[PDB]
Order: sequence, then structure tokens, then C-alpha cells
Amino acid sequence: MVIFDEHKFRTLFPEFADPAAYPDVRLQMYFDIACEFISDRDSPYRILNGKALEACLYLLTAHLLSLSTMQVQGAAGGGVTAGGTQGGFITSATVGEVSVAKLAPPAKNGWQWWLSGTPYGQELWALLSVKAVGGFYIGGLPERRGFRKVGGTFW
Amino acid sequence: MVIFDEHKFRTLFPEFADPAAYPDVRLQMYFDIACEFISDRDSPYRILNGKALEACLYLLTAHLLSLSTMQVQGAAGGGVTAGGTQGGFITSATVGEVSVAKLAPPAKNGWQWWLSGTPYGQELWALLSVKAVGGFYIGGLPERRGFRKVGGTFW
Amino acid sequence: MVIFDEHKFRTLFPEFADPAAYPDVRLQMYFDIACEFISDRDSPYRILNGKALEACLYLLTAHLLSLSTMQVQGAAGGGVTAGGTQGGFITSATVGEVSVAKLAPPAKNGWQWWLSGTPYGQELWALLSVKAVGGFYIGGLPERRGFRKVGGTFW
Amino acid sequence: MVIFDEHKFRTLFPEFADPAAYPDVRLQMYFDIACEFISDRDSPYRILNGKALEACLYLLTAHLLSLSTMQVQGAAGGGVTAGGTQGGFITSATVGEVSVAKLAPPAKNGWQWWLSGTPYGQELWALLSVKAVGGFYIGGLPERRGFRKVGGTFW
Amino acid sequence: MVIFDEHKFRTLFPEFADPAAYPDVRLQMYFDIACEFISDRDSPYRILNGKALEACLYLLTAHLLSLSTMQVQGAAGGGVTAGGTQGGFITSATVGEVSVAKLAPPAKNGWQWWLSGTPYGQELWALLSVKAVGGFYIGGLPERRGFRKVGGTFW
Amino acid sequence: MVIFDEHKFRTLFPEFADPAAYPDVRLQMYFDIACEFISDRDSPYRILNGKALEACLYLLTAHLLSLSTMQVQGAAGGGVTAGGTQGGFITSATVGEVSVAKLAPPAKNGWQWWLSGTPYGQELWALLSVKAVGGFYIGGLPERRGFRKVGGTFW
Amino acid sequence: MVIFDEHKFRTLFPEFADPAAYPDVRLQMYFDIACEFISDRDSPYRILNGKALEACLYLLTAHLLSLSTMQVQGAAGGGVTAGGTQGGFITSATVGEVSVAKLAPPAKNGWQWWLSGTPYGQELWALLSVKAVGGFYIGGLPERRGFRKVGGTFW
Amino acid sequence: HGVKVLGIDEGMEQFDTNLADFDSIIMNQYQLVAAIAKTPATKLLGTS
Amino acid sequence: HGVKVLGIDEGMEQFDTNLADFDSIIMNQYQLVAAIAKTPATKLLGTS
Amino acid sequence: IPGANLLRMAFGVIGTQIVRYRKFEQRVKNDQAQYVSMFGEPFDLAASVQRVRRDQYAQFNLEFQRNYVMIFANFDMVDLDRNMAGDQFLWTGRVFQLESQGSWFYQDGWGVCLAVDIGAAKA
Amino acid sequence: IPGANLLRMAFGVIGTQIVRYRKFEQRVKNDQAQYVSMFGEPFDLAASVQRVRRDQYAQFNLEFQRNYVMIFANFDMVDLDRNMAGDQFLWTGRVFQLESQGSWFYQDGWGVCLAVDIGAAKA
Repeated sequence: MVIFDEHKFRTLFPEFADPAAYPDVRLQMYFDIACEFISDRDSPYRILNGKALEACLYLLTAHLLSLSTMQVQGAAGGGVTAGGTQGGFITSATVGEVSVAKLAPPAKNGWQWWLSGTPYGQELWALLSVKAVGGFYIGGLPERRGFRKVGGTFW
Repeated sequence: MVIFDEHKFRTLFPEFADPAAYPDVRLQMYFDIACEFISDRDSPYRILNGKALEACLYLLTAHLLSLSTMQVQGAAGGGVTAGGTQGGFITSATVGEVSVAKLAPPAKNGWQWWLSGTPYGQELWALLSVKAVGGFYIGGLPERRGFRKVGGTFW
Repeated sequence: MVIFDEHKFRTLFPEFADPAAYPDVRLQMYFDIACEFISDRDSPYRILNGKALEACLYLLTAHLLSLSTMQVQGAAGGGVTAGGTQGGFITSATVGEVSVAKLAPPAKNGWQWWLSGTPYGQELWALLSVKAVGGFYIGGLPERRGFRKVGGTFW
Repeated sequence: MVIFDEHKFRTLFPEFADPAAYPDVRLQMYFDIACEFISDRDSPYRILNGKALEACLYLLTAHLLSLSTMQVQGAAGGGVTAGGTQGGFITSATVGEVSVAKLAPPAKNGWQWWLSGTPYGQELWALLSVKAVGGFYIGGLPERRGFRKVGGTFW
Repeated sequence: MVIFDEHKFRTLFPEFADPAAYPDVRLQMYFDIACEFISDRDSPYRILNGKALEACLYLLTAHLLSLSTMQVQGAAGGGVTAGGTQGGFITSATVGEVSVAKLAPPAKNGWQWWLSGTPYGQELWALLSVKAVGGFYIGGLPERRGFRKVGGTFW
Repeated sequence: MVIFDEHKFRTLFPEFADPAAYPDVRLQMYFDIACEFISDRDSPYRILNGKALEACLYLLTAHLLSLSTMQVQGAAGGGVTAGGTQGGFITSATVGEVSVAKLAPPAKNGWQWWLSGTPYGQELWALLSVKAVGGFYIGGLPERRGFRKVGGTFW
Repeated sequence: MVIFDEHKFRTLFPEFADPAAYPDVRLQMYFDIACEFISDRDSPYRILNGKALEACLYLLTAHLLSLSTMQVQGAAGGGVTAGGTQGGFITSATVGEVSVAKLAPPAKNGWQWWLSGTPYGQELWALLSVKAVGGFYIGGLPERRGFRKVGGTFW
Repeated sequence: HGVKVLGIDEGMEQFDTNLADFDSIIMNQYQLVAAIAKTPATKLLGTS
Repeated sequence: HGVKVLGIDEGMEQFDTNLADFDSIIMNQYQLVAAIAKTPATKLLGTS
Repeated sequence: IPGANLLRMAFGVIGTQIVRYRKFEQRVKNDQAQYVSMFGEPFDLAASVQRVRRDQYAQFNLEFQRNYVMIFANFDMVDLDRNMAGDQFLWTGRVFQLESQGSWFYQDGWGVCLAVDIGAAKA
Repeated sequence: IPGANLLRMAFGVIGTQIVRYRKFEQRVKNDQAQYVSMFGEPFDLAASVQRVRRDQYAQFNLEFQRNYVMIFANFDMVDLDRNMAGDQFLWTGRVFQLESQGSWFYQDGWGVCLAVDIGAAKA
């Protein structure tokens, strides 16, 4: 478990600087929820270590907070919408005589598609993609140490 | 069985905070319905354990509650529609001079397609996808502990 | 045979609260019809056991009731439509200057396509999809109990 | 043969309750036509038996009656159209400023395509699809009862 | 040879009730033509036997009658059209601000495509499709009767 | 860790020259965030070394700063947007009587798709692609030094 | 290391003749950056050497200069745009009643897609494509010198 | 007799190597060594 | 008895080489060498 | 098909609003040769309310903006004949002027914003 | 769907501007039978501003080009009734004449350029 710092979180994301609209209890609760999507245990032998793990946890917390605060007060009727607001990437938009079309991200399952909803989720996905290079070797024993090779060595 | 905490549930979702519109008996009934979709037995040897199971159950309850809301006051005329309101992800919409198009999630069966109708369902699907990585090995005996390997070890 | 309870059914689906428009005899008849699509026999060894079975039965009964009540009073002429009202999933719609386009469900046969008609059918399909994971092994005998393995065991 | 209950038939579908518009002889004739599409012989060893088979026959009768209505009074000018009214699932429709698009059912031959014309046909197709799971094995003898297996058993 | 009954034919299809526009001689001639597309002889060993044979013959006769009678009075000039009126399934239609789009039937040869022209042809196609399940085994002899199996039996 | 020079950073990008709008502490924070994505250890045996590594780090810092600006004051109303501004390559755009369409970059995962949001990200991706040509061979021993070849040489 | 000559650069690209808007310090800095995308080391054995290398470096420097100078003065507000101006090839355009559509270049990675942004990049890509014909043979020894062929020769 | 459960998008692949050819080259080199020493290989290696 | 874990976009491939033909070449060369020197191969190489 | 209504299935997707609807029965005088209307039993109806969005004008140094609304409903609504039309209120009283495809399956509407509603739970 | 605010999510892509908006409260007289209005507490609002692009006319030697602006905002704003109008200024005071789909989720605006703003940080 990693101790959540409200001051650092507010410094990193100035859009959450308002203490009245964003109480500390909500941030702590969302951090507690987010520590289940990603393990909060830290060891030096992991892939996401220390500050990287902290950054991922903070980004996930911000993503959850934004998605949650979307519903409560947006529809001009206090979220009177029957089914709430559905998230997701917006490929195209149009307002009067202004039109924008964007590039669809390469989502292939629920995790990435959900992460693509908000910029914090996109940044988290990018960081995970960078850190995901390579692979694991789990089972095996050093069998080659028993045979002499090249220059009379066993390494 | 897992005890359902109504106070903490309303704490999690402020949009359901009204006890007049959402009686506690209705919430208990929906939790009892949702405990059949996902087994609520908790053991340390399950992949879903700890407060993650509570989060999943609460998200499923919220999804069912939102779908229920969509019917009787979603039409708001006592559900006078012949077939009732239908659920599902809305890929495109247009209201007057504003139009937006979103990205279709990768649904492959009834479970994921039904989940993708509301934000709580999407979050539950994402959490399940995160926790679903890996696999199981069911039948097997340690046959490799009978032979001497490498450095005279049996492990 | 499972005893149908009108009071619990009306509690579960408030849109069927009106006793004048929905007599008890009609509900009982539709439950009797629904007990042939899904077997009403119950045993602890079945995949669908416990009150999940009656949940599916109630959902199927509600689906049948909605589809049936569609025809009688739809076209403002007492269902004077020559061929009735055909069911199905509505992919897109438009009323004046409002348009909605939704995601088509993954239907492969008549059963799923029919179930996609109404929200109760969609819920039933989702529950069946969740409970359909795994498989059956029917024939076979424990042949492995006759040989000694690993630590001098026969299990 | 199976006895056709006119009273119960009218009870099932209230839209046919008018005896003046739908004489009993017409219903009996359509039942006699429908008993050739589906064999009405009842045995405990069939997949379709009992009230399920009775409901199948009644649904087929209702489908035939509705299709007959489309021609007799769908045009209502005495069927003055040169080609006659044609049946089938309506994929899309538009009346004035309202347009609706539906999902195409998976029809693979004449039987399912013809069934999908009316809601009763869709219901019959769905019930047949539910009951159709499984398979048959006709030619065969208990060959495995002549050898001793596992625990000295022949079963 | 099945004897054509004019009274039963007029009872089955009320749209042909008028004797002035539909003389008996024309109906008999069209039945005599239709008894060549489908063999009019009956045996108990045939797949199509009993009332199904006469139902198929009546449907084919009605189809031919409709196709023929469309030609002579369509264009309000006694069929003055140079090439006549062509048949076929109407996928889409539009009259003013009323539009309908239908589902194309799965026609693969001339027979089915021609049958899809009129509702009687569609019903005939459906009946043939239902009765067409299975196959024939024509050549072969009971070889297995000469060997002893299982419990000293030769069956 | 490589020392981050704010003076030369502002020299490189004149659009960030204003110290009041972009305090040095914010730049140091974003550099500390960026050094987690790319390892800042410098050795002569890496693919990225010399001023290439610091150029990559500065470009990543500029990308993060530009996205931060887009979030904080892209809306400029305190980020009162429901989910915040989303990033990505803009395939097409239209403002009044002028429309422009561009070529979609070949993105294959979250890293490249996220990078393509801003010109600095595109430049960083291009430099990484240039430097990425070739490959590695890791586990190996000079087994070819023990034999005599061609001109009595062992090399 | 190739010494950058501002006089030759300004002679080659007259659009950068203005010394006030393009100080020599910026040109030298961009040359120092560009000497890292392409190695500035020169040897007679290299595929690109001498004047070809000089032209490649100059083209890359011009490309970088154009991309950089796009941002600072684009939107008539000193690049007040939150995310800057993105680059890329423009496959279509429209201004009033003038429209042009061009051919998309065959870009397959980040390097080529970035190079296609500006004409200098396109020329650099073309030159590299011409000079990229053929391949390298890196390992091997002259084994054929030890055998006699044709006219008693060892060549 | 053990079953591994995997996801739908999962995949597993196996590789094998063939080692039949080593005997011929080993015996050829040993025969050459015996030839250099000017002694029959039966004496050096115990067998032909 | 070990497992390697790779990404969905990653791949692995192997190659071999068949060495079942050098024997005839070597032995033919040695037979020719024996033929040149006017000496039976059973003495120069020690084995036919 | 101009048979089964399309508005009914349309309301199963888009979502609607709720209005109170009252019909016109008969009319009398008030010893000034001025008609006063009578309405009975205002029931509850589900309908879709749309946008037409007025601009204003001038008679002479007065403004007099006309408030307008478009409504879609599956009901037989009459706007004018030798009798009088019906009323509604989303938040204030309203009256319409049009017809639509009532005798088949559904209609369409209009509305001009009358002043206010009485109150006491929006009578 | 006429539920969740579409302009809310659309503003997350295109990008908007910032204006200062003040609402009307009540008005009094100035012993000339001329109404003088008063507003209250101007605040910051996020909106998208468009063009309709004026062309001028003449009365006699007087050109009188009238300046217009189109604004999209998620605010339930009123242009005219038996009360006054609202005000805004991107750089100079403006007043609008229209309505839009306010009671669901968003509206649309207008604007005529009044003369100037006061100054002193653009009051």
C-alpha cells in the first residue's frame, strides 16, 4: 500500500484544485478503488517500480474521478438522465459549421477501450504499452553450467 | 453471502442518494438479483477477492438499477411504450445542429454487449478484463520431483 | 413445476402493477407457456439452479407478455394492422430533428435474435451467456485409479 | 390427431376473439392445413410433445391466419391488386418525418424466411431453435457390454 | 390423378370467389398445367402424400392464376404493354413520402426465384423446404444380416 | 539522472519562453515525469546516447507540457468539461467554407497513437524509428575461433 | 564533422534569406540537431558521402526549421493554440469553390510519414530511396580461392 | 493428463529440434584422429 | 520444461541445417587422396 | 408500412417527455358576444417536444416575440374547426395550429406559449 | 438521445472560447417614461462563437452595418419576454434575439455588437 498525497495530486492536475467541489474523502475513496485495478504492492524486481507505479495510480485515480463526476451534475438537471452518460472515444463531432474528425485508437478489448475514454486513461495506456515490451521466463534451471565450452569455460 | 451496506452504497454513487426515489428494499432486491450473476463466495484462492468483489457486485447493482430506471420513468408515462425502452451503446446521435459519433466497443457475445449499455457496466467489464489475464492448470501431479537435475536438486 | 407468485412478479416489474390491464389469469397462462421454452424441473446438479431459475422464468414471462400486449392496442385502431406488429431490434431511429444509431447485437440464430427484441430478453440472454461458460463431460470411467503415480498414490 | 380447441385458441390471442369476423370453420380449416406442415402425432419419445407441440401448432395456425388476412383485407378492395400482397420482414420503413431501421434476422432457407414474416412465426422459429439443440444417433448396438473394465464392471 | 374441386378451391382462397372474372374453365386449365410441374400421382411411400399433395397443387394453381391474370388488365389499356408485366420480389418501394424496404429471400435458381413472386409461391416454397429434410438411400442390400453380433443376434 | 537545463529548453522552444505562464517548477515536474518513460542512464553502448537522449527527453517533456496546456486552458473555463479535452491526430476538419483532409499515420499500438497527438510527439516517434533499425544478439560465444579456415586464419 | 555554411544554405534556399527572422544561431542549432538523425561522420566507403551527405543534412535542417517556425506565428495570436499545429501530408483541400485532391504517398512507418510533411522532407526521402538500392554482405571469407576452375585459375 | 485453460485471444506454440546427425560426424572425426596416430581405432576407442 | 511469455504482436521462429551429406564428400575426397599416392586407403587412413 | 405505427417504436429508443393534455367540448357566451371555452378531464400523455426557435419583430417601438414549440405525439389532436382546439403545458399553457396523420397512426404538433400555469402543483 | 448533454461532450473535441455573461433582474423608470435596466453578478461561461457575417445597407448616405454573432452555449438563457434580455462581450457588449432547446440540455445564441466595453481589465 502506498500513501496517497492530496497535495501532490492537486499539484499534478490543477483542474482539481477546487477543494469545495472535490473533497479529500472522494479522492481517497477513488484511490482505494484504483488500488484494485493495479496492484499497489511494490518490489524492486517488478516492471513498474516506484515513481512509475505512483504515476499509474494517480492517472487511474484521475480517470475514475473524471468519469464519476461526469454523471452527477452535467445534464442541466442534476444527472436526471435515465441511464447516465456513456463514455468512450469521440471519433467525430459537429457544432454548427465546425466539424472535426479524429483517428480511432487501436482498441481490442474492454480494458483499452475503457481507457481510451479520457486523456489520463490514454496516457496510462501509453505508459503501459511502453513498459510492456519484452517477456517473462518463469520455469527453467541453469543446465548449461555443466559443460565445457569454447575456451575451457563453464559460464 | 456478502452483507450489503446501503449507506456505503449511496456514498459510492451520489446520484442514488435520495431515499425517497430509491427505497432500501429495492436496492436489497437488486443486490439479491445481482448475486446470482457473480458468485459472492469469498476465498483467498479466487482471482476476484478482497474489496474488488464488493466493487464488482456494487457496479452490477448500479447497472441493474440504471436499466430499471430506464423503463418506468425513462418513458415517464408509466412505461406506456408497447415494447419498452431498449438498451445498448449509442454509436451516433444528432440533436438539431450538433452531432457526435463514438467508437464501437469490441463486443463478442450477449454478456459484453449487455454490459456496454451503461457506464457502470463498462467499468465492470474493464475490471473483469484486467483481472482475467492468465489461465488455470487443474489436473496435475508433481512428477518432476523424482529425478535429479543440474546441481543435485529435486525442486 | 414452480409455483408462480403474482405479488413478487409485480414487485419486480412495477410497470405491470395495474391489475385491470394485466389480469392474473393472463400472467399465469403466459408463465405456463414459458415453462416449455425453459425446463421448470429443478435439481441441485443443474447449471441453472436456485432462484436464478425463477429469475430466468420471470424474465421470459415478462418478455412474452410485452410482445403479446404489443399487438392488441398498438395502431390506435385495436390492432387493425393486417399482419400485426413485427418485433426485432431497432438499430436506428429518427423523429424530426432527433436521430439515434445503436450497436447491433451479435445474433447468430432465431433464439438470440428473438431474445434481442425486449430488455427482459436481453437480460435473459446475458444471464444465459454468463452461465454458459465451460462444458460437459458425460461418458467415461475412472481408469486412472488402477495405477501408481508419483508418491505411491492412486488418486 | 390432436383436438383443436377454438375457445382456448381465442383465449390465447384476444385479437381473433371476434367470431363474426373469424368463423370457427375458418379456424378449423387453417388448423387442418397447419397439421400437414408439422406432424401432430404425440409420443413421449419426441423432442416436441405435450403443450409445447400444442403451442407450436397454434402459433402456426395464427401465422397462417394473419397471412390470409394480409391478402383478404390488407388491400381491402377485394384483393384487386394484380400480384397480391407480399410478406416478409421489413428491414426499414419511413412515414413522413419518422424513419426506423431494424436488424435483419439470419434466414438461410425458405422455411425461416417465410416464418419471419409475422411475430407468431418468429416465436415459432425461436421455440424450434430452443428445442433443436442436440442430435440423433439411430443405428447402434450395446457393443461395450462384453468386456470387463476398471472395477470389474460392464456398464 | 387428383380430381380438382372448384368449391374447395374457392373456399380456400376467397379472393377468387367471383365467378364472372374467374370462370371454372380457366381454373381447370391452370390445374391441368400445374399437375405437370409437380407429379399428380399419389402413393403412400412418397414424401409428399395425402392432403399435402393437394395443398401444393392448389398453391401452384393459385400462383399461376395470379401471374396470368396480372397480364391482361394491368396498365389500364388491357395489357397494351409491349413486353407484358414482369414478376419478381419487390425489395423496396416508395409512394410519395412512404417508403418500405424488405429482406431479400435466399433464391439460388430459377425455380425458387420464380416461386418468390407471389405469396402462394412463397408458401409452397416453405412447405417444400420443410418436407425436403433428409435424403434417399436407393441402392444396397442387407449385408449385415449374415453375421452374429452382441448377444448372439443377427438383426 | 541527466541534469535538466531550463535555459536551453526555453531556447529550443520559443513558444514556452514566458516564465510567468510556465514556471520552472512545472517544467522540472514534467521532466521528472518524462524520465520515467525513457531511461535516462547514459552509456556509450546504448542505441540512444550523446545529445540524442537529451533531445528525446526534451521532446517528450514538450509533448507532456502541450497536453497539459490543452487540458488546463484548452477549454479555459477551468476545465469544466465533462471528461476533458481528448487528444489524437485530426484526420479531417472543416471551418465554414474551408475544409482540409490529411493522411492517417500508421499507428499500431497505444504508444504511437498517443505520440501522434502533437508535433513534438511526431518528431520523437520519427527519431525513434530512425534509431530503431537493426537488432540485437545477446547470448553467444565465439565458437568459430577454434577452427582453421581459408588462409590459415582463425578470425 | 561537416562544417555548416550559412552562406551556401541561404543561397540554396532563398526563402530563408531574411536574416532578421532567421538568425544564424537558430540555423546552427537546427543543424546540430539534424546531425543526429543522420550521422555526420563521412568516409569514402559509405553509401552516402560527400556532396550527397551535405545535401541530405541541408534538406533535413530545412525541414526541421520549417516545422519549428510553423508553430510560433500561425494562428495570428503567436501560436496561442493549446496543442500547436500538427504536420502531415494534405490529401485534399477546399477554399470556396476551388478544390484539389492529391495522391497519398506510400508511407509505412513514422520516419517516412514525418518526412512527407514538407517538400524538403519529400526530396530527402526520394534521395534516400534512390541510394537505398542493393544491400550489404557483412560476414564471409574468400573460400573459393582454394580451388582450380575453368582454365586452371584460382580467381 | 493435465489441461491448461487459456483465453480466446491466447495462443501457445511448441518447437522441437532434431539431433540425429551428430553421430556420423563424431565417428568421422574420431576415425581421423585414429588415422593421425597411426593406430587402429579399435585400440583407441575400444570399438570400431 | 520452461515457458517463455510473449506479446500478442510478438513472434518467434527457428531454423536448422541438414548435415547428412558431408560424409560422402569427405570420404570420396580421402579415397581420391589415397588413389593419388598409390597406397591402399586402409594404410593411409587406417580403415576402408 | 402505413399500418402499425412507427412513432410507438420510435419512442422505444429516443426517449420522451410528459405533458398534460385537455380537450375541448363546448362553448358558451358571456353577454358580450364573446365565446368562452370549456375543457374537461386533463389526462396525461407522453410526447416528444421539438425546436423551432422564434425571432422577434416590431409593431411600433414594441417587440412582441412569439413563443413557439413543436410536439410529436400519437394522439388525434385537432387545432381548429367550427369547434375549438385543445391545450397542453410543459411548464406554461400552450395551444397549437396544425394537423397530421391521425387517422392512420400518429400526429404532429405546434404550440404558442400562453402566459403561465395556475400553480398548486402546476394545475 | 435528448438525455445527456450533446454539446457537453462536443466541447471536449472542438475547443471553445470564454465570455463574461450577466443576467437581467429588474428595471425601473427615469422620470421620462424610459426604462433603465440593471443586471447582476457577471460570470465566466464557456461557449463556441460562430459567424453569420453582416453585409451593410443604406438609408440615405448612412451605411449602418449591423454586427451579428452566433454563439453556442450550454446555458438556459432568455433573449426577450415581458422582462429584459441578457448581455455578453467577447470584446464589446452584445445582446441576442433567439431561444433554443434549453429545457433538455443546451441552447444556441445570437448577438448584436453594442458600442464598446468600459475597460479597466475589460469590465
